[PDB]
Amino acid sequence: SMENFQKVEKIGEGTYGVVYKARNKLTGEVVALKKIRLDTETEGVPSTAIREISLLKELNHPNIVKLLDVIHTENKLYLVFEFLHQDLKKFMDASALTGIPLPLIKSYLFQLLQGLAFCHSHRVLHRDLKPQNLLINTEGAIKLADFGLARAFGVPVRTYTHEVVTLWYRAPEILLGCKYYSTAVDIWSLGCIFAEMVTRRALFPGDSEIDQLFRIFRTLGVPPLDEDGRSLLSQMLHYDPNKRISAKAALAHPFFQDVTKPVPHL
Amino acid sequence: GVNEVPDYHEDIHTYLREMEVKCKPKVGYMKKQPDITNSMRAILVDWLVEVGEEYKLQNETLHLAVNYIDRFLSSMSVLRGKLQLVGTAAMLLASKFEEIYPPEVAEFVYITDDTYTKKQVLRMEHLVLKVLAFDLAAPTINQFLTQYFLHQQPANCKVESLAMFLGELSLIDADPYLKYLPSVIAAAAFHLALYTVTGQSWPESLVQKTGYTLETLKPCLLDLHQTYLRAPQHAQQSIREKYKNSKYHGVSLLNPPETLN
Ligand SMILES: O=C1Cc2ccc(Br)cc2N1
Ligand SMILES: O=C1Cc2ccc(Br)cc2N1
Ligand SMILES: O=C1Cc2ccc(Br)cc2N1
Ligand SMILES: O=C1Cc2ccc(Br)cc2N1
Ligand SMILES: O=C1Cc2ccc(Br)cc2N1
Ligand SMILES: O=C1Cc2ccc(Br)cc2N1
Repeated sequence: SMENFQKVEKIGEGTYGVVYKARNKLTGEVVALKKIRLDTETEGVPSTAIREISLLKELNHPNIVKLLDVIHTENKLYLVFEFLHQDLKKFMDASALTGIPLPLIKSYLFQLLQGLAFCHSHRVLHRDLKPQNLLINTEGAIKLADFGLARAFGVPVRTYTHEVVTLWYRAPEILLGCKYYSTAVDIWSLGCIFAEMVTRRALFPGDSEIDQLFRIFRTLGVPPLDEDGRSLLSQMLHYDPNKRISAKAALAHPFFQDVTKPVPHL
Repeated sequence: GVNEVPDYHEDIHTYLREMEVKCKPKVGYMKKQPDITNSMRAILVDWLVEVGEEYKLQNETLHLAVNYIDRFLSSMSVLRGKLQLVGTAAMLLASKFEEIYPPEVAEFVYITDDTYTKKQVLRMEHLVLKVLAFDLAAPTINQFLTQYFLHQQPANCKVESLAMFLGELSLIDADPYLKYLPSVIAAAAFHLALYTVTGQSWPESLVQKTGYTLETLKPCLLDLHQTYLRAPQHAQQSIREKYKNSKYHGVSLLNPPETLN
């Protein structure tokens, strides 16, 4: 099954399982393997995996991580993904002193929005956007990854899982436990991330649900950003979900009228 | 508001329209199954309804499982003794996909009255995933209705119920409803429900979205009207029982209209 793959090193973990970097011996392609243990006498295939696999099959876009293959043993599920050099968080950390040039920020944000509008256009909430789940290569691409908390939504939306999105990146409609939530939640996350690429520190690093709320309140009710930058950010971070800019709309925004595609300092 | 995804409702409609064409079972797969029949399927679907009701599952879940079953039986010969195992695994999968709090496996074993072991259910789950190649995000009748109901004025909660009811009745009967797309079945149901309650018919606003007229939707409405007409006589009665409750406003008790156009 897996005779063709050579383990190279471990690159992360989770209840998901263990994530390895690996090499195809025949093609030389470098991949990431997610190993998902199956509970063959208790629970079977985890609902996380069923959603991640089925949703990633449908989504083929240059800015969504590519699921290459699924290897079905009787005891293990291996998800073969394209390898990307690293995540945005490590890039931000490495950039803490030097900063991230504004062309890169724009490019990265432009791509994230393209990726996410494709999600939204296809009935899919991601629900876990944060720098750790966004991957970059050496050539200037960034992609949405970790669809483990994603969900196929209907129109109009119904009540979905409350326990979604890492705290820092969670929209106010979720913090307050509003009966309904929608695409707006993912935009909020990208909002937080935009701010974060500029300052290289999280916008709303709450210690708890109340701390989070207060941080959002005092801030809404980033120095180096131009007027257009600041405009888009505030529309991405609108309190009202109905008023919050959409991914599709944000792609038009003037901020992007001059967007290029730089390679990063790796 | 954003709950109705204004910037995406259309893109999503188009995408669903295409997916339904690809996530569609074989028409008369049942003629190529030597060991099982339309009647056995009807028993199976009707039981899934009752399961859904017992466990307070979403209707969306029920619709998904039915899609999973028909696609599965489109590829794999199944003996009679194993039909219920396919259905149980399907409902489990659909529950993992769709529900916030799915029932545990042990509950899926329980409802089969210990006909099958937990191992059989879990092994069938895996088989089903393989045969479907993990394509679980099927568009359902329900996913169309939920959209169609936005083009109401006002919203009537009797029409909604009655539309859901009719859509579900179609799940029972491979003959004829396999030959119709979920989007087409959904429209037929919307109209029938409106007429029955309001006297109003298939909205114009929904003609422009879909490209479906009472013209294109005639065959299905005919069949549906028949099914609605004969529902109290039908061997399977879980859906009628389901919609007698206050939850669904009691629309299965309503009298069908004698005629249309
Ligand atoms: O044969 C098929 C039918 C089908 C449905 C969905 C997706 Br994604 C791929 C495929 N291929
Ligand atoms: O065996 C399988 C089923 C399956 C699902 C998804 C992807 Br990507 C690859 C494969 N191969
Ligand atoms: O979604 C995921 C999780 C993950 C982590 C790292 C790399 Br490279 C790829 C992927 N794919
Ligand atoms: O085997 C049987 C007998 C029976 C009783 C009730 C319901 Br609902 C379904 C079935 N199927
Ligand atoms: O014992 C039962 C009850 C029941 C419900 C549904 C199906 Br399919 C088969 C059976 N057998
Ligand atoms: O969503 C669908 C499409 C479809 C085709 C056939 C039958 Br029976 C039921 C259903 N429900």
